[PDB]
Amino acid sequence: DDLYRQSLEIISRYLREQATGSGAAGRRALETLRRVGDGVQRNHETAFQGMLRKLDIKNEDDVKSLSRVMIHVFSDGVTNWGRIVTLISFGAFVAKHLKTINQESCIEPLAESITDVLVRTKRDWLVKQRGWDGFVEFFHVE
Amino acid sequence: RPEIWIAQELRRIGDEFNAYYAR
Ligand SMILES: [Cl-]
Ligand SMILES: [Zn+2]
Ligand SMILES: [Zn+2]
Ligand SMILES: [Zn+2]
Ligand SMILES: [Zn+2]
Ligand SMILES: [Zn+2]
Ligand SMILES: [Zn+2]
Ligand SMILES: [Zn+2]
Repeated sequence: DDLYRQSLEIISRYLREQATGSGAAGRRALETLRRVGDGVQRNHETAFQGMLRKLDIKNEDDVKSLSRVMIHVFSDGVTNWGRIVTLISFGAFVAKHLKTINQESCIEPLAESITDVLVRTKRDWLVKQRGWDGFVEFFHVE
Repeated sequence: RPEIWIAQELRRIGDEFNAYYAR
């Protein structure tokens, strides 16, 4: 499952970079995600903080609530890349929090949960636009 | 309610951010 694996790689890498501080298509997607994932947090820091508090994530594995949230976000039937990147960015915000409380925390369950929602529930929507190419082009700046 | 509150805010921000880049 190339799309799942590619997506998980991009999302896992971003979450890990965010939480710790520390092919080419996947690379361009990750570069875009760094830029706009960081971008969407800007101005929304208070909102993200408030969401994190309500989310009340218990540990690295406690992803069920976030998954329900993500499914609910999409439950109006609208799908776009702004929503998707906001969910990933919030995921990174949550991952950063999990590491802050326990530095031995793995971001992997969170990244897998996010990727699951995106790839399983929007599979064909992603495939029709050649996956992450839609993301790269949507957020492409000249 | 908490999950719905979180989802409402994520959707608002996502759609905002989408419109920003769609423009
Ligand atoms: Cl589902
Ligand atoms: Zn880990
Ligand atoms: Zn692990
Ligand atoms: Zn795993
Ligand atoms: Zn392209
Ligand atoms: Zn609702
Ligand atoms: Zn709703
Ligand atoms: Zn609000």
